[PDB]
Amino acid sequence: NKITPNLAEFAFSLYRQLAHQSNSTNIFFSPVSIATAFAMLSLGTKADTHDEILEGLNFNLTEIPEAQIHEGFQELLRTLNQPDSQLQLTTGNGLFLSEGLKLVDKFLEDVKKLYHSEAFTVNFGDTEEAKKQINDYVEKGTQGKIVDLVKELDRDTVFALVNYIFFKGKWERPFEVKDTEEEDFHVDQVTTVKVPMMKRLGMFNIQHCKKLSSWVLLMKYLGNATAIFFLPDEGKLQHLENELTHDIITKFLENEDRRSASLHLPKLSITGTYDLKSVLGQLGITKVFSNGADLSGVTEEAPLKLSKAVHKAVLTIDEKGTEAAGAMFLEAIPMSIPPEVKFNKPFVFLMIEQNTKSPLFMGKVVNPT
Repeated sequence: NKITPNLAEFAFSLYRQLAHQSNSTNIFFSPVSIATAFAMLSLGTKADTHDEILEGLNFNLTEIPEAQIHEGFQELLRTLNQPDSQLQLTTGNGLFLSEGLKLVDKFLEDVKKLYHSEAFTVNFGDTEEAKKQINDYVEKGTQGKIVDLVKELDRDTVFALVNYIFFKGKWERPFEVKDTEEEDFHVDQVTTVKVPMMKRLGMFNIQHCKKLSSWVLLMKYLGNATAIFFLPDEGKLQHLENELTHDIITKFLENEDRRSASLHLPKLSITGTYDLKSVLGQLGITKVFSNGADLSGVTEEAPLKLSKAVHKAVLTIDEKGTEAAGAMFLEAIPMSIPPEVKFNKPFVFLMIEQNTKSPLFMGKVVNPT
C-alpha cells in the first residue's frame, strides 16, 4: 500500500512517544486503528485543523494528494473487514455528538459509508448517562471485553471519539497446552517473576539480528496477519527501540527461511488505554481538540471541538484459538541442538496485515502481569 510507509512511520512516532512517557508499563496500541479514525475525522475538518491531523499522521501534504490518502485508508478497511477472514479482529470507532447540533449529512454518510464508522446523538447535558451510553457501545461491540472505557467527561463536552480494538489470533502453527507451564520472566536483571509459558520445538522463522541486537521471530496467524517479536540482547532494549525502521521490518517479512528452535513464548492478555487528545497532541494534533477547531464539515453553524478521544487495544496470545480446524501439518526437525529462545524478559512486538504490510498493532511487554 502507498500509505503503508506513512503508517509505519506513524506507528514508530507514537511508540517512541509512549515509551518515553514511561518505561514501566506494557505498551499496546493499533496504529492502523488510530490512524484510520483520525483520517475519518479529517473529513469533517478544514484548513489548518485538517492539515495538522494528516501531518500528525505522518503525511507530507506537499508530496501525496489527499485523495491518495483516503484511497489508502479505505483499501485497508476492506482487508480487515471482509467475510471469509478468520482474523477475528473486532474493531470500532464511535462518534458521539451532542443532540441539539445540526449535523452535516455528507460527514455522516462518508463516515458511515467510507470508514464503516458509527455516529450517535447524545444528551451531553446528562454527563453520567453520556459516559454510560458510550461504554455500553464499546461493551456490546466487544461482547463484554472492554468495560468502563470512559471514566471522565469534561464539563463542556459536545463531541467524543472512542476507538477500540480486540484481537485474539489463531496460530497457523499452534502450541500444545500440555506443554504450557509456569516459568520465570525477568523484569529486572536481578529480579524474576512466574508466568505461563508456551513451549514448542519445531521449525521457526527465527534469527538473530546484529544491527538490531535482538532475536527476531515471525509467526503467522490464520487469516491475513503475521506477528513479529523482538527479544533484545542484555542491555539492548533501548538500542532496539531506537533502531527499528519500516525498511528493517519489510526485510524480515520477505524472508521465509525456517530453522529449528525451542521456543518459549508467554501466554498473555494485554491492554493499553490511551487519551488520544494527550498523545496525539504531543505529535502535533492540537487544533481539532481546541476551541479554534474548524469542524465545519461536521456542523456548519455551531462551534465544535473534539473534547474526548480514547483508544483501547486488547490482545490475547495463547496456544491456539478454536477447538478444531480439520488440519494437521508435519514439520521436519533436524536432530541437532536447537537454540533455546525464551521470551522471558521485556520484548517488543508488531502485528502486520500481510496484504498491505500495514502495522495493525505495536507493543512492548515489560511484565506479562
